[PDB]
Amino acid sequence: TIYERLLEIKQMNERVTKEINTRSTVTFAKDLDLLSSQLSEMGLDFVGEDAYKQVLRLSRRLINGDLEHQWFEESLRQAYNNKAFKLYTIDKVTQSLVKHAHTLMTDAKTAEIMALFVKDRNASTTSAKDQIIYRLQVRSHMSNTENMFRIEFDKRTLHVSIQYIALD
Amino acid sequence: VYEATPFDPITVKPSDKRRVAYFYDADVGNYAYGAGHPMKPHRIRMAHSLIMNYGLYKKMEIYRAKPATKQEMCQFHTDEYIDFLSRVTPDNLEMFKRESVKFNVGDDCPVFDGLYEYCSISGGGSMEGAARLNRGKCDVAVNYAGGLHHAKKSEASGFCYLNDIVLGIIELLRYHPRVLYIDIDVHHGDGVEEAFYTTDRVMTCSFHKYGEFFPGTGELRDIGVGAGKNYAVNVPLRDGIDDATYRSVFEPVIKKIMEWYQPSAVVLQCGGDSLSGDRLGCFNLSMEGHANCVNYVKSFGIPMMVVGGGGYTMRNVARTWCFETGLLNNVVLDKDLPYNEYYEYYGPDYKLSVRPSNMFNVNTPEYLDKVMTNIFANLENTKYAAEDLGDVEEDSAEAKDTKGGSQYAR
Amino acid sequence: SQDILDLDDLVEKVDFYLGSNKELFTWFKNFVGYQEKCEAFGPSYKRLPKSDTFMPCSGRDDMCWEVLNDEWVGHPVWASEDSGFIAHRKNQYEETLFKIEEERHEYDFYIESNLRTIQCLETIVNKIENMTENEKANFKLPPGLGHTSMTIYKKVIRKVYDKERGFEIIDALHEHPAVTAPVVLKRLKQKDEEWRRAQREWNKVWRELEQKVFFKSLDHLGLTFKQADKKLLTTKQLISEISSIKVDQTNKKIHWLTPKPKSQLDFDFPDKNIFYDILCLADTFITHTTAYSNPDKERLKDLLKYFISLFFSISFEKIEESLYSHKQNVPYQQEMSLLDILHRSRYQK
Amino acid sequence: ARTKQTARKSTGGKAPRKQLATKAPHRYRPGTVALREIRRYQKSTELLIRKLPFQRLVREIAQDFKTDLRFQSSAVMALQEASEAYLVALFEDTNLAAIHAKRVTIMPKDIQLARRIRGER
Amino acid sequence: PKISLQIPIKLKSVLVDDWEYVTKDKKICRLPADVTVEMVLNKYEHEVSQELESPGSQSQLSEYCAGLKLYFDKCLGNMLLYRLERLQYDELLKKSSKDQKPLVPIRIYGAIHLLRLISVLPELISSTTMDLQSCQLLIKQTEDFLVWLLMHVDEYFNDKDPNRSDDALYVNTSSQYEGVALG
Amino acid sequence: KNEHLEKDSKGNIIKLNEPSTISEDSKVSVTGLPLNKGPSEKIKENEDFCSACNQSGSFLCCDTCPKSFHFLCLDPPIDPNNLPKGDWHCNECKFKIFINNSMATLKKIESNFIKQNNNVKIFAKLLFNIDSHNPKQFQLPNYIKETFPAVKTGSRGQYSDENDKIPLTDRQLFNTSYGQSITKLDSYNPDTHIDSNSGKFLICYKCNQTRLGSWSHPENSRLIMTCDYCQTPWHLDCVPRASFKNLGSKWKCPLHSPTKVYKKIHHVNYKVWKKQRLI
Amino acid sequence: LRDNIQGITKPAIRRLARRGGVKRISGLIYEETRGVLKVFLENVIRDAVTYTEHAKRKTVTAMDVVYALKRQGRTLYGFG
Ligand SMILES: [Ca+2]
Ligand SMILES: [Zn+2]
Repeated sequence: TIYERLLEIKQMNERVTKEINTRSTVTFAKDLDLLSSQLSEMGLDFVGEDAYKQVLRLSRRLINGDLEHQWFEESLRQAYNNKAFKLYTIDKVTQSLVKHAHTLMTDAKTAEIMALFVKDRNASTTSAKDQIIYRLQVRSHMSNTENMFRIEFDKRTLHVSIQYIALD
Repeated sequence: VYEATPFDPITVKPSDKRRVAYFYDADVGNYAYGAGHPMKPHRIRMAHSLIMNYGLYKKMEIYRAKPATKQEMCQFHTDEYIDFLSRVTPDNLEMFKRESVKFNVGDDCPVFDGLYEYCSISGGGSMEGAARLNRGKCDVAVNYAGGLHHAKKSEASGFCYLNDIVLGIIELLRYHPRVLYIDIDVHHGDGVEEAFYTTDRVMTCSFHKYGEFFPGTGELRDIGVGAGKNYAVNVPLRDGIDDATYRSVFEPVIKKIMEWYQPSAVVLQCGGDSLSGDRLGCFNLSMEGHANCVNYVKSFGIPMMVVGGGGYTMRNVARTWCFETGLLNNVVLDKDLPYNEYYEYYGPDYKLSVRPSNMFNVNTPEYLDKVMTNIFANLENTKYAAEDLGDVEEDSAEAKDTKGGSQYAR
Repeated sequence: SQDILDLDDLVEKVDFYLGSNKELFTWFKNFVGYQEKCEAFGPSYKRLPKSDTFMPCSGRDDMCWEVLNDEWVGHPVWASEDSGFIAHRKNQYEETLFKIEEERHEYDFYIESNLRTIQCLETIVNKIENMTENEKANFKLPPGLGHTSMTIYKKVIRKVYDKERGFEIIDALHEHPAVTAPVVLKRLKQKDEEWRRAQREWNKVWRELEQKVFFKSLDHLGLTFKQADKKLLTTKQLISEISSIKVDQTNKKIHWLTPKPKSQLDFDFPDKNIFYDILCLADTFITHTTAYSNPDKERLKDLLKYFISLFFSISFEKIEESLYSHKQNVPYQQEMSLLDILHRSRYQK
Repeated sequence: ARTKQTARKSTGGKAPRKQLATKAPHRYRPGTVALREIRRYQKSTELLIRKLPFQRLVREIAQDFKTDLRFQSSAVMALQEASEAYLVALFEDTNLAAIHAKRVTIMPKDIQLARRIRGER
Repeated sequence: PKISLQIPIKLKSVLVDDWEYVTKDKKICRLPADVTVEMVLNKYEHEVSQELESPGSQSQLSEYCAGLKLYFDKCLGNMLLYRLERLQYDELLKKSSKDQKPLVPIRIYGAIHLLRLISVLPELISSTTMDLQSCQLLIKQTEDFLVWLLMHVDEYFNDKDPNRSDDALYVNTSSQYEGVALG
Repeated sequence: KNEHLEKDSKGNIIKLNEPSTISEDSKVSVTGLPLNKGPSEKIKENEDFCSACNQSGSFLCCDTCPKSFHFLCLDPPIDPNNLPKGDWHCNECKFKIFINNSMATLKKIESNFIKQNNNVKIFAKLLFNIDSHNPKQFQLPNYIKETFPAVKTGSRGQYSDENDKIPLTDRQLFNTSYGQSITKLDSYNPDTHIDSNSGKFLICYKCNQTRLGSWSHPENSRLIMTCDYCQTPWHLDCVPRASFKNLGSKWKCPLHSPTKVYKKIHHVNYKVWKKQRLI
Repeated sequence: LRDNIQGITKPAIRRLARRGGVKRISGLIYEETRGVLKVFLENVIRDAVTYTEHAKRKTVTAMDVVYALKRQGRTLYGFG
């Protein structure tokens, strides 16, 4: 979820970075005092840096608590044309990810599952029956009610495919 | 037959060099509907104020159409209705109670002071725009003051009292055997569709938001009756249509119509309501996605008339009407506003852009294919084949107007 | 079979039942004998009787009668089924740009409508001072003061001069302009100066308010995002979502006969450097967080690096430099297996 | 003749017109539960008036005395515990007035008398 | 007391449809109908006169036909018109005065409006003070009429779409006629 | 503590009136500056229901009794432009006045009427009585409407059937948070793709799928609605359908038998069949 | 906040008087009590605001309401 939200920003990063720099004040609005200067004083306008690397060091300030929420959001509204609205809860999604990761060390039943996974992932040569051996041992640790998932990884194509399993 | 395709920058076509004729009556800005009413005839004045500062008056020909007479207004509207319009004023509302219910006037479409005069400015503005095309004097007519497509024969609906477009089209119909009407206002153009539903001499292709949205007509199955069967074409779009998806629908359909039913003239009603941010309309069209509609229809090369129609946010519609006036004159305008009297409106970057919103686009390609399939199924049947007339008097307004609009203030 | 329903209408209705089973529907179409290749009235429009179409139009030429439509009519109160319509909802901030828009127009309407009278009277007034005093006696102004619009100059004078009192001004303006027009012009300019001095003061209020709430008005999804996420990103919907894809592949199996495949859900990871970006984000939160106890936080940091370095084949050392550089922006490493991290007892060693 | 009027001038009602004017067994005998409701309340001290409807009642009153007030969440309580008591006293006095008038059900006559006699009118 | 009138179901289903067209579909009947209240009773009085032999009943029949006509003239203005049809009734009165001939409802209105009078006959009977033997006299006589109307229901009440036939008993209402009548 | 216009037309005009310019314009006073600029600055007797219709409108009121009538309802209808001069009475009050003060016992007045017209005698009392009641709007007697269970009288006296959807509460239309609009589910509600009572997914009939899309990608989601009679879920794509139709009337799903059939005879041009109403 | 006095419900008054000691409460009370409670607050607040408006504060704190209540004779205890 974080990766999908972050990546779509970096894909725009080349187009947006050029756009932010090249925008110019209208001469008839600069002689008079009309253009908003609130963000420039606060520094939350991506004039001096590439957009994506700047979005991170703004998020790092959000978790740190230095930056107010309504000022973090408004800076991405003017910088990305409202396109990047998904990065409004990067502080909370990061929190929930850590909380779930904490469950992995605790919940000694779950930790024993990744006890088996690490051994399997380290195994270069796995027979077809070895996977079934790996699957059945993992099934022993879950209750007969819980529905285990299969997350599958392809190293050459960095492709991750999740299968939903509710077998015997 | 709906092929999703990314939007492309608006490119001007050097093949067509049309000589435009712009219809601006200076008074049309000074009429106001009510205390909180959405229709604001001010938007014509700002949209004209912006135009003069780009120097577009160097290419266009500025005209002031003679206001429509009481008789000429009646060639569509019944004599009882027009007679009610002339007398009705805010002080006279007590005297007229049966009429004000019979004629839906004064409650949502208010009886503001100058009701007759403003309607008289709209019609002579569109009617003569058709009259100049017929004589061959201009290949384009631009009448932003008019375009009121919601009015009916004896009823005022959707802020529109006098339905000028019908008056405009009837003027074209006296020379051109077939006329095409294209609607891009978010509401259904029931005023023009219901007027020409029977005849085959006019095809009323209208894009609108269906789903109990005013006026709740224009369903896909409405294709006219009698002779004018298949000669009506409604495209019911859903909420949140945007720049790239609108082009993938507008262009294929229009290209089909001008092939199968070859029009001799086009009346394109450039509605402002479709733009993003308007108070009554719900689409996500930006300027480039909206002005592209005009540029496509122009590229075909047949005489057309551009009418203003409805626009409810003065800031957005005044910008897009100025950009569309640029495209017709074969000039793509710079994204920098020039100093004009109504300068404080176009905040906050003070550039000529209508920024698309974030709202979720719901039209789905599976749905749009089914709508565009049924239309193409129908369109294969539409194979081709003190009175003043041809009001022509125009008045040559620019000598009077050049000092307006063009500002060297500092 | 009761001869109430035509054959073509029967096949069209059966299509909604047996549409998917092409091998079956084709057989049914073959059986009944259906052969492929007005009453299409439409739901919106209803016919009027012949008598009501006679209400007269004065200026309709013979041509207009053939072209225009008089019999068929459609109205909102019929298409709405009398139950009314739904207007599109608007933001809390997008309704502020609408309040501002009206305040803009109200000041702009009165000022500009006032100017158009000023020029109308200004050309008049200079004419009087040209004329002889005797001449001044008789220079009445036809209605509209010779201007194009008969109505504008009334709605402006009536506003300034007290409503009703204002009516005998206009009659005085027509009947005796030589002594009325100079006075009315004077005040109208004076009322112009007051109105403009207000707008400028009101310009600052409107400009800054539009600056605080403009970019929110465009942002329809951003405002409701913070509440929606915690609603739709939960242990439940993430399992309902993936299960919904599994049932589709098996449902059709029931009907479309889709084979049962693997990998209901597919993800793709084209860019590596996002992983060092997410890790440094979660690195910041872990250190800052007060909930997790300090000795345990070292496992939370060391879980993410090892799990990522294990699942996604990224070398761990490459990750450590990425975190190290991010620490710079602001002593020995034995092999800590992820297996060691998962058990507290081995971790202390 | 005198004709009132019509307030609104359209047949649609503006529901279909945009910019609308109008569219943008076992039972206890009577009384036995009453007494059970008393001893269940006169024994308890919990606040009776609902709080969030009171908060919005105090704010509404403060406006026409001064604008943009901000009440400490304590000073909305201190009003409630006062205005609850004021009423409970008033109701005891009215109950006395009704027992006097020889009926059981208090009525606005009783309210107005129990206020007039107090002199707090 | 309470008087009961047995309306055959088919006629009881027509009225409901008439209640639907005039209040929901908002369409009114073409007022100068082809089978008006006058010839409907003219035929019924003429078909049944030959059928019955006893001269005593012929007097009973003829007055019930003569009476029902006179009552219908007085009744139509008061309580046989839905609100939407009041204006159409008014234009007939307004046309009558210009034509200088007084309107006679039995000549104009159709058979369905006669059925409306029959439907509220028990309510009208109960309001007044009548002899009981005359109450069963009307109701029995009316129940004999409704039976006859059932045998001829096909060619008085035909279901034709107004959009299509244009000979249908009901015709739609313009957005201006509906506005004044309801507003 | 108190103790503590007209102008000689030859001459100049007297100034009309000092303009009392307190307009209370949408901005506070047209001539007045903005006030305190706190926000917006970054730094600092007769009834009201017609006796006949029982609804609202322009009324013409009886003088004697508190009964009001529409202009159309009273018999004969009275033009709003032209009215009878002076006082007006309802036909009921005119009756009582008529009877009273003349040949007062009604009996004798009525006894003359019955004797007057002996032919119509069977209808004599009913004719006499009709002269006393006020004009009324026709309503079907209850023993007819009770025959058909489906039919029921609406709020306005309308014919309302089983087809008419029960009205939405006025709160539900206008009182919703911005993110979720009840009237239109055009904001990615994923709980539409679930059966509330059973908990299984709603499956469209045309494509036999539910298209609940990820929260990551909501454009993969396709809108689904359920019939109002069938309760068979359909995509808004499969039945081509623009929107949800939750206001006007119950949405009859395709797949439900016809209740009205127009058959062309192919030789009147057409024959009509309507299903018998439910008794 | 157009009508909030209608927010003090019917069961609200009924609950209060039940504590008071009544048995049967006649229907016209439920409206009439609101008339009393309203004119009570308009006196207690209008005093509490004045103490506040004097100290230049912009918040009617409990130490004010206790004072405003004291002059009423209805001394309050527990707050200051
Ligand atoms: Ca047509
Ligand atoms: Zn529109």
